[PDB]
Amino acid sequence: AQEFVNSKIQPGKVVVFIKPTCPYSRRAQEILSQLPIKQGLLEFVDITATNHTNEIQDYLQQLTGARTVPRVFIGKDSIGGSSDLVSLQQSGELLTRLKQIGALQ
Ligand SMILES: N[C@@H](CCC(=O)N[C@@H](CS)C(=O)NCC(=O)O)C(=O)O
Repeated sequence: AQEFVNSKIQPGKVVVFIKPTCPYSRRAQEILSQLPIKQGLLEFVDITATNHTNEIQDYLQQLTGARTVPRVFIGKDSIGGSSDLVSLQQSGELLTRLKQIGALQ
């Protein structure tokens, strides 16, 4: 799983890796769902509807370090899992990461 995630994560683009089954990944879908992100800039990547599930997480691991669900990526910069994203949203550092790249409206 190399060109898989690398082809989706790009500067000024938000992408979330989830597993439709664990409520934590859903939390990431629930929050960023309320974020005024540009057009098709925000997405939700179900590493299950593509097979090689372990290959992507195995890649998320080497790409970032943790293989937990979810796995968000503001631009090519990873922010962490779900508990990581929220910590940033309430802190406001999140929208900032979106601002420096212009991922928001
Ligand atoms: N709370 C974690 C995410 C929670 C999570 O994803 N836990 C389980 C699924 S809910 C996990 O990732 N398991 C990885 C596996 O099953 O291999 C974080 O924010 O990093």
